[PDB]
Amino acid sequence: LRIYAPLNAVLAAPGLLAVAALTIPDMSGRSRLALAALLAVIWGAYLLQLAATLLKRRAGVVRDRTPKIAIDVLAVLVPLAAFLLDGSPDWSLYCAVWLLKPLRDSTFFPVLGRVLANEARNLIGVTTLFGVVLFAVALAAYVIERDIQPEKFGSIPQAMWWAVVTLSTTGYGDTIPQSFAGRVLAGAVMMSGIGIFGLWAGILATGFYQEVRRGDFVRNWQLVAAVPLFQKLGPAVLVEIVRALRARTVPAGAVICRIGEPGDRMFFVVEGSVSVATPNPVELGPGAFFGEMALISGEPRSATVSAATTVSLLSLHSADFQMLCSSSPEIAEIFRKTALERR
Amino acid sequence: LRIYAPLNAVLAAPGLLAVAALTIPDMSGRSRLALAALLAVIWGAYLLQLAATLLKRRAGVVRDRTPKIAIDVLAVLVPLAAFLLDGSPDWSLYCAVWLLKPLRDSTFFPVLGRVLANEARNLIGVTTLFGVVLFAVALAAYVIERDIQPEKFGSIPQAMWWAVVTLSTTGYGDTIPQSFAGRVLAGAVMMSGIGIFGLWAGILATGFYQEVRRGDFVRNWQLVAAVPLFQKLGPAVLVEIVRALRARTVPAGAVICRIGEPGDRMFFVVEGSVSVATPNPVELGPGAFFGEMALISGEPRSATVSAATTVSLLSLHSADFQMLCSSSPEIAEIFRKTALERR
Amino acid sequence: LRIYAPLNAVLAAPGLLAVAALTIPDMSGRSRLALAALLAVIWGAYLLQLAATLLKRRAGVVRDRTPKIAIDVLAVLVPLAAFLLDGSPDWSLYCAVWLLKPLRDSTFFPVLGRVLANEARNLIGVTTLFGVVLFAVALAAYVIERDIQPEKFGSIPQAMWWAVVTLSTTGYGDTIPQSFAGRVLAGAVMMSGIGIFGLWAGILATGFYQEVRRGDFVRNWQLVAAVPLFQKLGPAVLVEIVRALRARTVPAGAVICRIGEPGDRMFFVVEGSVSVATPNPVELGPGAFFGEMALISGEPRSATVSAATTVSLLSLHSADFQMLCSSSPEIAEIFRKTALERR
Amino acid sequence: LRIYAPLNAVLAAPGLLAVAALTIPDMSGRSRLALAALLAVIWGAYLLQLAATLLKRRAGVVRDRTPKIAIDVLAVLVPLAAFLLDGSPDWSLYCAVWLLKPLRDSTFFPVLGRVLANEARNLIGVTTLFGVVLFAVALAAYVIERDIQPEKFGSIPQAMWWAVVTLSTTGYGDTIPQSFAGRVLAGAVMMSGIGIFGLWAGILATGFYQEVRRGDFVRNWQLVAAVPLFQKLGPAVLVEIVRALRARTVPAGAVICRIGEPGDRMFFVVEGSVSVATPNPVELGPGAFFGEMALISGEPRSATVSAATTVSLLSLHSADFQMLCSSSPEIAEIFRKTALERR
Ligand SMILES: [K+]
Ligand SMILES: [K+]
Repeated sequence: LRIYAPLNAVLAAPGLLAVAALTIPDMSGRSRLALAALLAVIWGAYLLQLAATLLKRRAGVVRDRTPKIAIDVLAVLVPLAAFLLDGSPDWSLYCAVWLLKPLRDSTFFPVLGRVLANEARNLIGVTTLFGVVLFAVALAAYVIERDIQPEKFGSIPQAMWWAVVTLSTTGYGDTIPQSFAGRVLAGAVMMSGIGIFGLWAGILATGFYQEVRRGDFVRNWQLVAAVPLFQKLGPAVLVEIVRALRARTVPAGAVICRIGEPGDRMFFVVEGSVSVATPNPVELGPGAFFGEMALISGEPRSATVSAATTVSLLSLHSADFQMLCSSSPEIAEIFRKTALERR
Repeated sequence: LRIYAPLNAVLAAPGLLAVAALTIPDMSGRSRLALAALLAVIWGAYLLQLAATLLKRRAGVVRDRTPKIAIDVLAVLVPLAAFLLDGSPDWSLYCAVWLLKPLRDSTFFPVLGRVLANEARNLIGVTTLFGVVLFAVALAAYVIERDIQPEKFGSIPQAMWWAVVTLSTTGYGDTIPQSFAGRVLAGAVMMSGIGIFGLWAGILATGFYQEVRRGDFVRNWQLVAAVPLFQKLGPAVLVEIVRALRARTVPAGAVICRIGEPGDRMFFVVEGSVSVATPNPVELGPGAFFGEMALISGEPRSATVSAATTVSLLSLHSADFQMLCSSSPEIAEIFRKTALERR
Repeated sequence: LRIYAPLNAVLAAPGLLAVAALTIPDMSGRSRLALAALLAVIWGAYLLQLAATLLKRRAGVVRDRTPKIAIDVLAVLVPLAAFLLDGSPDWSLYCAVWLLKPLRDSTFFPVLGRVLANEARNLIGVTTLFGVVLFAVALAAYVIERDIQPEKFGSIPQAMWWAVVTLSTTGYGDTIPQSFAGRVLAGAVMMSGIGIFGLWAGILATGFYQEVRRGDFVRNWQLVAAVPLFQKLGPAVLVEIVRALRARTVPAGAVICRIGEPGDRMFFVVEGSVSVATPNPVELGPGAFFGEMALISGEPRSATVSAATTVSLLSLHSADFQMLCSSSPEIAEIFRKTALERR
Repeated sequence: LRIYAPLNAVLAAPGLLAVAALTIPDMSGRSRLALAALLAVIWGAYLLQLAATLLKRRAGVVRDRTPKIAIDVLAVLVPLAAFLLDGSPDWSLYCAVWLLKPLRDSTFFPVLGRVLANEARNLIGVTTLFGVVLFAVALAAYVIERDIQPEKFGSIPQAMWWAVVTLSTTGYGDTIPQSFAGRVLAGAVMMSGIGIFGLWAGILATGFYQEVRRGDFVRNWQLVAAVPLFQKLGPAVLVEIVRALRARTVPAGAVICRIGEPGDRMFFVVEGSVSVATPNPVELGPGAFFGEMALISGEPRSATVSAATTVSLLSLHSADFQMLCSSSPEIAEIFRKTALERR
């Protein structure tokens, strides 16, 4: 459960959608006027936020903002530009820029700079290769049907379009090769689809792997640091655990694990506190662990564990947990007894 | 060989299909009445099953059912609602809900709960990014062709449809850019398909991996526990073997390994018993192993080994088997001699 | 280079294609008769081969053929059945069965039996789930547009067809949703493609991995056995090398490594012999290794190494080679001196 | 940042594009003449380059070129052939061959020779199976609709085209099965899309993995060698680091890491030198390392580090860095103090 946990992400989305509702031709005066003024108000809310950021050079503990401020700058300045420069009806186009804000929430863009950054001698090379296949296809298609269909295969651009249709396996159905050689050639084109199709995917494979891997220094190094338990484990041991550990922040008054809900892992608390729906309500603070009972005996959730407040939790798999227990029998002993304490 | 192994899975399917046959317009009086009454009978069968579950809070050994009961409840109550409230012909729609039942047999949903559960700060961000890309394309396409085709590109929704067609690589062929800039733009869209296309796939990569991984605590920890052989092996050693071990339940009188069929692995028996088609018919119970002869000597199946009854088997790869043998020479010695025993 | 190495594979192919040339309607008497008679002759050649296999239960080295014989049986009996039963022109359809021969050459079916065999409690579950989504889409699409287009959406199967078109991202262009609800629904359908799309691919990921892995017992256990060099290395060490080692057979008089071609790996000879184009032509037999010079000094191929005859070779990567050298300094010393011998 | 880093790659591309600009039918006298002459000049530039290469058999440090020269030979000779033999307007087709030049800049073709080289006994087998499935569909589709649509399903090649459309999930929309059996069959065809579609992708999975892996002998062995730091680490330790290490060449006067930009890794310098925007400008030569401060304390880039000149850099991830530090506490000590030196 994730309700009110991300206050900033939740509010922006409706504003983003309003841009589309407005952009409809032949709309009545009553709706269009209201919607148009709304963007000005949304723009103003962002404008207010900007002043706080522009004016303020303090963040508290740790933060860095050069690439990020620029995104914010473009987002607010553009709507302003359209409003002032354009007295005309079509300035709503400029309001599209809010699309950029979602870039900020995600892990991938800062990481991508780097994904793109260390593997592009090969990555660009593959895309350039792609341009080549497309061009070759345009040439091959043009030569075969130019006499029969001056209208359809009249020019290279027309043939290239057919390739666009065929190449990504979209196909329109408006243009087809009447001739035998043409269909056989298509058989080769159909096969070339194999190489092309693979391209779309190999790229994401690396970006996503690295993106998850990065959470390891913050969430699995600094975050783990909170749990004193991890101190006895070796550097080599930690990395395996580090890839394994995962993170979320559960909102207050919500339930992390329902009572009796199958429990095949345990949760560690980094920040915030949780409450255990037990004979003796137990509040767990940072560095604490729960649901270990579930692993030691194999039974579901011991108690409904509810995050009293927004709390950051780490989870350990039964496979991983066993590794912890074998490494440190004394620690395993601690979980067994602590578990008794929870129930 | 899987025949009568899953008694519940086999029966539900015909009922599921019948919902579609009924939903055909302009059907004759004779057939439609009969098929319509069938749903009431199937509904009743489920109703009977529900009473057993609702009424009974007892199971056998260990079981947990909160998320699951709700599914069953919705599946039966809805058909009821349609039958009573609606005397009208179109109540067959309500019978669709049986599609929910298949969710229950699979490993994916409870695990998915977790897959979605610990990786969605990034996952949602990706989908949100996607909504944005679709929107940008709608705007871009509309601006270029509005004057030429008021009929086709007259409005954003119309442009958005083209994007739907192009984006997933489906393409209808009823709409196409007539202008040079439009086709060039399509070239970027064609490329943007690369990122989009990857989205569909990255998500499944993690869920499926985790789903197989999960079988490890039950099938590869508790299940292995049955074989006394695994006790010597270290915690570190077990995980590699654990990922490697796989499971099924072979039904009675069926053949697990046809005699002379190639034997490149061995089978371990957790539950049930098996029979070996040899000079001395041998019945193997839980914790027992067979086919080892095949591995020690490299030979095909020693005997037709048939499951006398429904039996749960674990199998070990030749690569993995060697690891077992190297770790414990005495165990390797045992398998060689046991193997003599089987033949 | 692969030319005459696979004699059986080369010959079957032309015959396989001939089935299609014959099937074309309104062909002249002169050509059609000739092609028709050819199948009878090809059938006869296979018939001769069958008698050899049926009559003979001898192999002379080690072999197993129950599942395989059945394929051969069906392939020959069917053409026979059509020839005798049908004096009619359309018996060429029966000749299609030769397509089964290709299954025999490949690694995948015997393995697939097994891939399907230990993972289907989950794989079937996913496919059945897929049927459910398809059905749900048919229902949702039908209800929305039945009044407007009784001709297009008049029935469930008409709607189902649209689903087939949309679902695999094929899209014909003939049918589209005019209504607002329909296009928005399409947005969900567009997203549902994510799950559908990954399905096609997740399955192949497992079979192909396993298929390559399997060559390890034959090629990387028994095959390695030939090289005395591998004897010193530990069971744990061998598996890493075993995944790494790869195999082919290079035909006689051909070049394995053209002289001065880059040499970033070395080759081991299991069967057959090779010749080294050097000051002292050197013939290497089984258990021998070459191109080690290339790794020790980093230089390209030392000499043109050509297989005098059909030879089976294993190759070791530079990363892997270093591991071999670090494990056994004495062995590394041997490769350096042997290398001097080659040059 | 990559600007003037690749001088040869940058210039060739415009020439490649001009081939398409010329090939447009019904163009004016003024433009077509000029563009046509440009190819002759570009051809001449390449001709000039070839003479240097043909004439010169010496490079500098270390090089090889048999397969590569042939590519260059074909590229230059063909345009010449068209120029001399063809006085006619359509000799621009011959200019397409420049597409080959991009093959040279990439990792994949030499590696592909090898990817194709050790795994094609299986890869060809997969494709052959594919050709067969296509044929089976042609036969199946023809038989069902031949009487109803003699014009559409009149012949096998007409049916085969439908298969081309359906199989790659392109679909034109011009041809559809009217009959019930045909649509049901399509459901199986739709599902067969699972296997086919995955084909396009499994191939790239291995080539790409190997392609990145190869950079390890040059970049991660030779690159490792420049840094004296890597000498202490064990052979087993190096491979994990080797896969992890990545490379690029940042051009002169550009910024490697912007000041204050986040610093979650460090950079090692193999060739060239860098300058640190610090109190005491520091120039780092080969074997040197920077950004370690960022890792030791976790803070962003210490100083703007700019490559004074074209410089080749290696980077170490925080997870990997910790491994380095744990293996050699004294080295960790060195980085902490060196880091102080940088700031
Ligand atoms: K399509
Ligand atoms: K189409």
